[PDB]
Amino acid sequence: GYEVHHQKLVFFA
Amino acid sequence: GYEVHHQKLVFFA
Amino acid sequence: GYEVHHQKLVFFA
Amino acid sequence: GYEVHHQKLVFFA
Amino acid sequence: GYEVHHQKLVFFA
Amino acid sequence: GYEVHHQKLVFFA
Amino acid sequence: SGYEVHHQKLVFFAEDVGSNKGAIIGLMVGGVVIA
Amino acid sequence: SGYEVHHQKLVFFAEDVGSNKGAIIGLMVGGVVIA
Amino acid sequence: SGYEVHHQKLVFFAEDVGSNKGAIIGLMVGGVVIA
Amino acid sequence: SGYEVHHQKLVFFAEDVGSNKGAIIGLMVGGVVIA
Amino acid sequence: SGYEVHHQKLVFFAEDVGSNKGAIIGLMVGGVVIA
Amino acid sequence: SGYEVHHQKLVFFAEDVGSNKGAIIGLMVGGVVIA
Amino acid sequence: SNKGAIIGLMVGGVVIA
Amino acid sequence: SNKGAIIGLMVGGVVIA
Amino acid sequence: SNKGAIIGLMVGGVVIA
Amino acid sequence: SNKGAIIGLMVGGVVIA
Amino acid sequence: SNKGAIIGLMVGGVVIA
Amino acid sequence: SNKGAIIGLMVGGVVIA
Repeated sequence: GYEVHHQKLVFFA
Repeated sequence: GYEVHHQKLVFFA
Repeated sequence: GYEVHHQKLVFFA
Repeated sequence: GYEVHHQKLVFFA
Repeated sequence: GYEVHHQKLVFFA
Repeated sequence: GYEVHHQKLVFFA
Repeated sequence: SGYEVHHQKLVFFAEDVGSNKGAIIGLMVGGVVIA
Repeated sequence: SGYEVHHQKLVFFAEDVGSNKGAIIGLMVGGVVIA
Repeated sequence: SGYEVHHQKLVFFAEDVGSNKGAIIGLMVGGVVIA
Repeated sequence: SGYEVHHQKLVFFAEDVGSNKGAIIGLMVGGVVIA
Repeated sequence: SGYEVHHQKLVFFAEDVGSNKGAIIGLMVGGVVIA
Repeated sequence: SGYEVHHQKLVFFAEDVGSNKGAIIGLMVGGVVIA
Repeated sequence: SNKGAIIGLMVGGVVIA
Repeated sequence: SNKGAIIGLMVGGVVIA
Repeated sequence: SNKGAIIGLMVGGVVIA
Repeated sequence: SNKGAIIGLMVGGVVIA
Repeated sequence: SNKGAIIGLMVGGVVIA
Repeated sequence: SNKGAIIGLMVGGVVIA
């Protein structure tokens, strides 16, 4: 199988 | 199987 | 089977 | 008066 | 008066 | 008065 | 067989966590002080 | 068989975490001080 | 068989994390001070 | 009047007093560890 | 009047007092470790 | 009046007092480590 | 004389032996 | 005389032996 | 006399032996 | 606003105020 | 606002105020 | 605003104020 691991940090100000 | 593990941090201000 | 484990932190201010 | 206060440690071995 | 305060350490070995 | 305060360390070996 | 360790942590700290601001710290691990 | 270690951390720190601002720190690991 | 180590970190620090601003630090690892 | 403080100490220590020989020491005064 | 402080100490230490011989020491005063 | 401070110390240390012989020391006063 | 792990102090981490 | 790991102090990290 | 790892102090990192 | 001494940490020593 | 001594931590020593 | 001494950390020594 395909292993996919990401992460996001959307920082508005 | 496909293993997927992510995480998000949406920080408005 | 497919194992998926994520987490979110939506922080408004 | 005269105040005198001393101390000795004779350590043979 | 005269104040005198000494100390000795005689260490034989 | 006269104040005198000394100390000795005689270390034989 | 087959070992499989998954780990996942999201950490958020506010203004001053674990800080020593304005602290007076005297510390000693071994050593000798003849004051 | 087959080992498999996944690790994933998202860290967010605010203004001054773990800081020593304005601290007075005297530290000693071994050594000798004859004051 | 086959080892497989995945690592993934996203770090965000604010103004002054882990800083020694304005600190007075006297440190000693071994050595001798005869004051 | 007149203050007068006399102090007098004779100290003798044997082989290894107050020592950390062979010790494992993990110490933490403030700060942050994200393991 | 007149203050008068007398102090007098004779100190004798044997082989290894206050030593860290062979010790493993991990120390932290403030700061951040993201392992 | 008149202040008067007398001080007098005789110190004798044997082989290795306050030493870090063969020690592993990791030390941190502030700062950031992203391992 | 060890097939495994011998840890003095452990804070987090992963040890597979 | 060791097939494995011998750690004095460990903070995070991964050791496979 | 070692097939593995012998670490004194470890902060993060990866050791495969 | 002090005629005397204000010590945070003191190990030995002599303070006359 | 002090004629005397204000010590946080004291180990030995002499303070005359 | 001080007639005396204000010490943060003191190891031995003599302070006359």
